[PDB]
Amino acid sequence: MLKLCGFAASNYYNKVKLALLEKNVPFEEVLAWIGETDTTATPAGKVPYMITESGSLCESEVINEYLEAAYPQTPLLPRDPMQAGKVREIVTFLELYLELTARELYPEAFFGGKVSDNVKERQLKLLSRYVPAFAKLAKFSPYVAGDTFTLADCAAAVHLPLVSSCTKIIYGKDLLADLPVKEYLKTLSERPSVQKVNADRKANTELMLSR
Amino acid sequence: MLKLCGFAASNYYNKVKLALLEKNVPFEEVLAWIGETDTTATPAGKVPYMITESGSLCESEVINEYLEAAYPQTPLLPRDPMQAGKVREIVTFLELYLELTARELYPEAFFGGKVSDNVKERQLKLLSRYVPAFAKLAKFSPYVAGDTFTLADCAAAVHLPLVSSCTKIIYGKDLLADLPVKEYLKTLSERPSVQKVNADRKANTELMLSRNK
Repeated sequence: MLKLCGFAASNYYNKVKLALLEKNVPFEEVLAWIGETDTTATPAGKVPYMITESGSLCESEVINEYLEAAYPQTPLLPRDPMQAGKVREIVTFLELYLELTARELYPEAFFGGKVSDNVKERQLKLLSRYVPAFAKLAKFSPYVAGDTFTLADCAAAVHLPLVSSCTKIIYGKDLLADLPVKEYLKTLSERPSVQKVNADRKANTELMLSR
Repeated sequence: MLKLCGFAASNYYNKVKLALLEKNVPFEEVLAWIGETDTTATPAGKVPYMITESGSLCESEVINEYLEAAYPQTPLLPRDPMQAGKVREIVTFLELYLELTARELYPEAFFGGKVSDNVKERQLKLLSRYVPAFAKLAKFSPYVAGDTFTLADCAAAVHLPLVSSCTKIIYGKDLLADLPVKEYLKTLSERPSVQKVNADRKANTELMLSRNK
């Protein structure tokens, strides 16, 4: 049985969890806090990581690509190369330009730290460019990349709420406000995978901050 | 035939170019400078981007995945999912943790700007953790992910030299010094693809820097 390692307070962990659940791949969840990870499976100590009989993988999108390839029964990518491209493009744009941009701010927004005004100013200029660019790509019809649920949704379902929260705190504005995110999440809310992931997330987040 | 858009001074452009060359896929290069891109194709103005009859794609790894699916004749990924995964893991680690980390220094290293001491310190602490982590994934036997040329080499071939140059300029030491990068580039040096890419890279860098923009 494949082991998904990390913690449900992690959005990238939840991205993989969503894929696993949607595809009906059996898996075991392993609680591995930062600093308590398997450095042979995850050499830079990042979560999530996956351990199987055949090996380990330590980057969430790499994992999800592996799942697509290893478990073809319920595909989460379109068959057509271009269409699959458009899904991947939405994921990448999302993670590289929205999530990672916002992530520079998380120490302050979420973990009681401080980030400089210079950093804040930098990230805002990026987000101001990147959000409208992402809106150009996203479909929300009703799913992020179109009329079906894909790997892009696995990513959007977990990243969008965090980018929103983060920006509201730092900038006093939800920089995703002009996107149909509330309606998107409502669409997702109905899904059992999403319900489990969100319930687990809240539980782990409480646990993590109790510590 | 597909258009590869951007400019050859770009490492991410060249990553795609190498894949195209290696796979014998025909393409046309379209010059598109930063600030002058086709934003219907590339909404955040990033290069490289690809335009085909069927549509457009604007991220390099997204493009290279597309080429593998659309042009399967000369594969740059193994068939085994786990093996294909190790290759992707190398690309991802390298880009997210080595390239993007060093990229924060490029303004000063390459473009005559200044980055703050705080930024230099930050990035150095990151690279000092991430380089040895990368070294654990990398095989260099003789290729980056193993004994065959893969998509990971298209990435490593372009990103590793830039990370070394950057760090030497900024820190007065090659932070990749403990990896066999010299030997790796020599391995790659013989490849016609790499030779064309490097030639064009240099020509375009000079042109780029000549511009009043």
